[PDB]
Order: sequence, then structure tokens, then C-alpha cells
Amino acid sequence: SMYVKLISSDGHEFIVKREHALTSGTIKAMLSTNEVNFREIPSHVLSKVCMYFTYKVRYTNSSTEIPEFPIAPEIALELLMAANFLDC
Amino acid sequence: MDVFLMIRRHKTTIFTDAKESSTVFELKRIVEGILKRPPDEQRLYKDDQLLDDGKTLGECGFTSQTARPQAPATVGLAFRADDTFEALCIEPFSSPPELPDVMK
Amino acid sequence: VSEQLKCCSGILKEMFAKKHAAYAWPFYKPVDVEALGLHDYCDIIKHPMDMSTIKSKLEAREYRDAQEFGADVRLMFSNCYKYNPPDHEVVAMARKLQDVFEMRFAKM
Amino acid sequence: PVLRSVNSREPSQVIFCNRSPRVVLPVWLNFDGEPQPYPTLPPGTGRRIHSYRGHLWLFRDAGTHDGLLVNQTELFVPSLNVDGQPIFANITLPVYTLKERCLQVVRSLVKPENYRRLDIVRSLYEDLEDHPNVQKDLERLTQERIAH
Ligand SMILES: Cc1ncsc1-c1ccc([C@@H]2CCCCCCNC(=O)C[C@@H]3N=C(c4ccc(cc4)OCCCCCC(=O)N[C@@H](C(C)(C)C)C(=O)N4C[C@H](O)C[C@H]4C(=O)N2)c2c(sc(C)c2C)-n2c(C)nnc23)cc1
Ligand SMILES: [Cl-]
Ligand SMILES: [Cl-]
Ligand SMILES: [Cl-]
Ligand SMILES: [Cl-]
Ligand SMILES: [Cl-]
Repeated sequence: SMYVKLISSDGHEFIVKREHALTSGTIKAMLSTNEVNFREIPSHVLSKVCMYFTYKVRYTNSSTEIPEFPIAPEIALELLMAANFLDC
Repeated sequence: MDVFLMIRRHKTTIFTDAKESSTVFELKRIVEGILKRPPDEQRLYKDDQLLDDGKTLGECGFTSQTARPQAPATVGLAFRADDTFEALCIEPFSSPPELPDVMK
Repeated sequence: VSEQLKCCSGILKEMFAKKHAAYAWPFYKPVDVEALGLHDYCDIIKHPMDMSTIKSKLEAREYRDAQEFGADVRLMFSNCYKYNPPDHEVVAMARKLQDVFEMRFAKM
Repeated sequence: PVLRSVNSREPSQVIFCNRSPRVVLPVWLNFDGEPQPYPTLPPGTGRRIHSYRGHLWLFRDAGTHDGLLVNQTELFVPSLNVDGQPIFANITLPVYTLKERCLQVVRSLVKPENYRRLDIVRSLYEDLEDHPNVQKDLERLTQERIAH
């Protein structure tokens, strides 16, 4: 229903579902417009994070075979740092 | 089954889900509720190919296999500039830095 | 001669009985080399045999006589004696089942 | 130890199905509670397994050393097979946290003596060194079974 806007460091806006964004403990600590601005997370990293939110909500409590979450080696460090800061 | 999309217009990206049976027009209703822009002010594109409101997402080429949650399929979006529609411009995301020396 | 094969089927019937199930269960079905993780078994055992394989050949009337029936029974036990060390648990169960077979096979 | 197999000596046929993209390491908990490794399973392959009723089993990724799910849970116990029906143990991938999934990628591309060489916060140097194992997951499992 409700959506939330996640802004990266380079001005990219990412509109995702409220429940999906709450997978991040950091975002959950900030929210009950409804928007969160990250000044240290670039667009290509914050996009991959929003894909994980969809990946998590879909396959949590799932009975199917769960696919591996793809991670490119060129973003492994940046994605790890964002995941550590977001608590997701 | 269910498809997972990335509606992109300029620097705005929407992560939403839909079905292969849902039409392009119903997808515009989704953009209508989020961006407060009615469907007649929207044009949905698929990498330079315009989408018609009467076709379903499956018939357009969006597959359950190619629109997965971990890798959603991108849907182009353009808005009407008062008089007419603007050119489809999707600003690319930032680039990753050079791979470290000790990686790989 | 038909009396022998009738008694042979009766001997195998008791070998499947529950009173001997405590030690006869590993020889009911053929040796599962995949389930047991045995790589060298097919190389060492040139002719595998079990109790169910006897039952199908006995019901299929493939045993020319009783002596042919006993050769497969003996072949089943020896494969366990050839592949497994004498101190292993499975060799002990094979001997206790062979005592059941030998005591009735002698009293035709 | 509390989590251990019972010496029932009652056979039970079980099938180990690897639905994960990685090599699965089946681990058996003996009657003293100690974990013992068993031959690995290639991805997308299944094989019959002879075990016994009341035995404990947990499955691990041979690459990431992280635990895997078996029948949508951490532990597996073969029951007495009914009517000669085989018991299936579907080994599937869990939904890792993004941090742990990222650690699996960084650990697989950097030698452990170069973790500190990476340009990240010092808190991630420890997490990179906190490699997953059966021992750690067994301690967490026993604490839950101890208080409950
Ligand atoms: C490839 C792969 N990939 C991924 S995982 C995996 C895998 C690999 C190995 C096994 C192994 C495979 C099992 C024998 C491996 C040894 C190598 N010799 C052989 O197999 C030679 C083989 N002997 C036997 C046999 C029969 C009875 C015995 C001893 C041996 O006496 C034990 C009776 C009570 C024990 C209770 C117990 O808790 N027992 C425990 C311990 C304490 C370890 C002993 C136990 O057994 N446990 C624990 C856990 O439940 C796993 C299981 C295990 O360890 N299973 C059999 C046959 S035919 C047939 C149908 C059987 C059964 N027969 C014949 C005619 N002639 N010879 C043989 C299982 C999975
Ligand atoms: Cl126009
Ligand atoms: Cl097979
Ligand atoms: Cl007797
Ligand atoms: Cl034992
Ligand atoms: Cl049971």
C-alpha cells in the first residue's frame, strides 16, 4: 500500500514498498514525505539493496527452492558496507 | 506467474510487482497512485520500444524467468510535458570503483 | 525334486521372519553401493546376491534344483565375508543368519 | 551434550536431495553430541542414504561454510519409514541477511591475510574473520534447547 522514497548520494530516488524497506533496521529506526536520504550510499549500491528487500520479502517463509542472491565482485565491498550500515 | 519490475524515468526508480496477465494500463494505475500522474500522462517503454495499454506484461516480453526479485526487469517511463510528451531519459546509476588488488 | 524347491522356499520364508530380523535385515535387499558409499564393492564382488533376488528367481522357477538354490545363499554370505573384515558387525550377523540356513538346509 | 543421536540401531532409508547451487556437506551428530562430517553432495544431485531412527543431521555449505536448510529447518531426524516409504530430506538455501551474503562473497575473493588490507570499517575485519562453522551454530542451537 504505502510507499517510501530512498534517495542515494547522487540524487537517485528509489520508491519501494514500506514493508519491504523495513527489512533495514536503520530505515525502521527512522520511519513509523516518508523518505530517507543516504549521503554515503551511491545509486548503484542502493539499487542493489532495494532488490534484496524484494528478494527477502518474497522468499522468507517460502517453501520453494531459494535462489542465490547475486553479488558482483565489483560491488562486494560497497554492498557489504551498505548492508552493515543498514542492518539488513 | 508474478513479475518484478523497475519503472525508471530520469532519476526515479520504482520497485513494484505485477503479473504476466496484468495489462500495461493496470501498471499505469500503479504509477498513478505513487506519482500522482494519471495514465494518459504516462508512456511505458521497454528499451526504446513503446508499450500499448492493451497488452499484458507477458505478451510484452516480461517473463517470470526474466523479471525475478533479485534482478527485476526495467520499464521505461516518460511524462507529458504540458503540451506533449518528453523524451524518454533514464539517468544511469553510478559506477563501481576499480576492483581492489587483493580481490579475485 | 519339486519337494526340494518347495522346502527351499519355506527355508527362505523363515529367513525373512521377524524372529531373525535383528540380524537378517542387511541381506533383505541388494547391496546399495550408493547408499553405503561403497566405491570398491562392485570391483571386489564380481557377483552380488541377496535374499530378495533369491525370492524372485525361486518364484520365476530359475533354480534347476535345490543345490543351485544353496549356491546363491552361500554366495550371498561369502560376499559379506570377502568384502568385510572378520571383526566387523555385519560379518557377525551373516554368520547368525547362515546358522539358520544351514540347520534347516541340512534337514531336507 | 544435549543434541545427540540415540543408539537405536533401527535402520531407516533416507534420501538426501541437494536443491542448493553449492556442494552440501552432511554432518551427523553422534551419540556423544559431537559433529562428524560425511561425504559431500554435488548440487542438483540426490542419493539414497542408510541411517537410523532418532539420529541428528545438519547440512552445511562446502564453500561458504554457512548452514543450510533441510525440510525448511536446521536439523533433520530420520523417522521409522512407514510401509517401506522413503524419507526425503530436501536441502535448500536459506534467506541470508544481506550482510552475511556480502561476507560470503568477500571471503571467497580475498585471502584471509588480506581482510585488513581492504578499505572498510574495522568492524567488518572482525566479521570477515568470524567465519561460520558447525561448532558455533551448535552452541546457539543448544542454548535455545537448554532454556526451552
Ligand atoms: C555417500 C554419502 N554422501 C553423503 S552422506 C553418504 C553416506 C556415507 C556412508 C553412510 C553409512 C553407511 C552404512 C555402513 C558403512 C560402513 C562400510 N561398509 C559397508 O557398508 C559394508 C556393508 N555393511 C552393512 C552393515 C550392516 C549392519 C552393520 C554394519 C554394516 O551393523 C550396524 C548395526 C547398528 C548400527 C547403529 C548406528 O547408529 N550406526 C551408525 C554408526 C555409529 C556410524 C555405525 C551409522 O551407521 N550411521 C550413523 C548415521 O545414522 C549415519 C550412519 C552411517 O554412517 N551410514 C550393510 C550391508 S547391506 C546393508 C543394507 C547394510 C546396512 N552389507 C553387506 C551385505 N556386506 N557388506 C555390507 C551413510 C551415508
Ligand atoms: Cl507526442
Ligand atoms: Cl539409483
Ligand atoms: Cl530359530
Ligand atoms: Cl553402535
Ligand atoms: Cl518415529
